[PDB]
Amino acid sequence: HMTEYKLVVVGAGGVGKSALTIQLIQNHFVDEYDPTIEDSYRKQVVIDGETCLLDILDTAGASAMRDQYMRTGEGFLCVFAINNTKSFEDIHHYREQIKRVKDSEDVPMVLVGNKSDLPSRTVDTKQAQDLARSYGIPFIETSAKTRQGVDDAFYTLVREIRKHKEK
Ligand SMILES: Nc1nc2c(ncn2[C@@H]2O[C@H](COP(=O)(O)OP(=O)(O)O)[C@@H](O)[C@H]2O)c(=O)[nH]1
Ligand SMILES: [Mg+2]
Repeated sequence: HMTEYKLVVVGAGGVGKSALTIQLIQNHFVDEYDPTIEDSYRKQVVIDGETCLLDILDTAGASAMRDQYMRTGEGFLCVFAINNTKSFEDIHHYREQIKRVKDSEDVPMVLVGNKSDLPSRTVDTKQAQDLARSYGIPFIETSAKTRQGVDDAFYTLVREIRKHKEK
């Protein structure tokens, strides 16, 4: 009685992959979550009248688990932090890896700019928009601290997966 959606959260160390994921599952902000825990979580959530069981891999480091989620994951959150220019620059590499594993430029994906609550961003919203536009994907700004944008990011990914394949 539910539809399963397999999601993978990727991006540089420190950007808030775990904090976003924990926020979605537990509705709290974690200051410090072991930066080495790579694991999968499950959330049941009704999105547009469909009961979804999200199977989410929170990636960490560099794994037999990750290989399978990369091959069989249906959508990707590609996360950078708006105060980490290098994490933004790194997106290209995460997107390239995903394209290669899928042999496709048409993979459900959302670009996520995290830590929107922090002052004096170094990556402007227009830089991120430019990048998401060239990739043909949505850009969503989040804060795992305030929860701004968190459900938006995950719901939008679910919708991008549907736009791409029957579920
Ligand atoms: N202020 C703020 N800090 C955050 C946010 N997201 C994560 N952090 C902090 O940034 C650090 C890295 O977060 P983490 O979730 O471990 O990153 P990961 O390596 O990508 O899983 C931790 O100290 C978090 O508390 C956010 O949206 N706002
Ligand atoms: Mg982590």
